[PDB]
Amino acid sequence: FKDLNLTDAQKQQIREIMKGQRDLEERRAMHDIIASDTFDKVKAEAQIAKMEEQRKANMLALMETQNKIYNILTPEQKKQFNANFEKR
Amino acid sequence: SFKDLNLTDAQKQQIREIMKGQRPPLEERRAMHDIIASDTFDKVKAEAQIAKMEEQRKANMLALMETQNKIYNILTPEQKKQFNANFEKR
Ligand SMILES: [Cl-]
Ligand SMILES: [Cl-]
Ligand SMILES: [Zn+2]
Ligand SMILES: [Zn+2]
Ligand SMILES: [Zn+2]
Ligand SMILES: [Zn+2]
Ligand SMILES: [Zn+2]
Ligand SMILES: [Zn+2]
Ligand SMILES: [Zn+2]
Ligand SMILES: [Zn+2]
Ligand SMILES: [Zn+2]
Ligand SMILES: [Zn+2]
Ligand SMILES: [Zn+2]
Repeated sequence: FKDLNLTDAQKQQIREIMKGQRDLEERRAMHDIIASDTFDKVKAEAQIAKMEEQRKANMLALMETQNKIYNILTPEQKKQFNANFEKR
Repeated sequence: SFKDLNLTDAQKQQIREIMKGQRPPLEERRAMHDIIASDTFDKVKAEAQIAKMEEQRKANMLALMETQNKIYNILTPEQKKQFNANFEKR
């Protein structure tokens, strides 16, 4: 989703980008927490803390990728990127 | 799937109860927007931003997990089996 009228050079600069940072026993542990007879808060706090590490890595990847995408855009395309960002 | 499990009247009430007993952060998004729309990627400020709502995320996730555990446990074994099998597929 990118209604920015992007140039051929741009699309392929973008592929280059979504390849460095285009580069699950988590959901198993949460499954075990939900499906247990009893709710173990301390065990759930530790799962949340471990999820924080992957969220960190994922958010850093997303944001770095998006920052590089932004900084190949024209002033006009940047304004449009920013407006689009306010709505999704 | 996920939410269509042939809940009985009683289960419908019991879920109603649970969900009162455990009930969009724009300021967070604004700060993501400042990091993305800058002429450089500032990792140290990005890490600060990401970490900022840790405690609120903890409370919300703990509430969510306790709520889901409580609803799992009012299910019959056939419904638990359905829910678990769907869970593996997500
Ligand atoms: Cl799982
Ligand atoms: Cl924003
Ligand atoms: Zn599972
Ligand atoms: Zn324990
Ligand atoms: Zn990098
Ligand atoms: Zn009825
Ligand atoms: Zn506010
Ligand atoms: Zn914004
Ligand atoms: Zn700002
Ligand atoms: Zn500068
Ligand atoms: Zn912390
Ligand atoms: Zn804490
Ligand atoms: Zn409680």
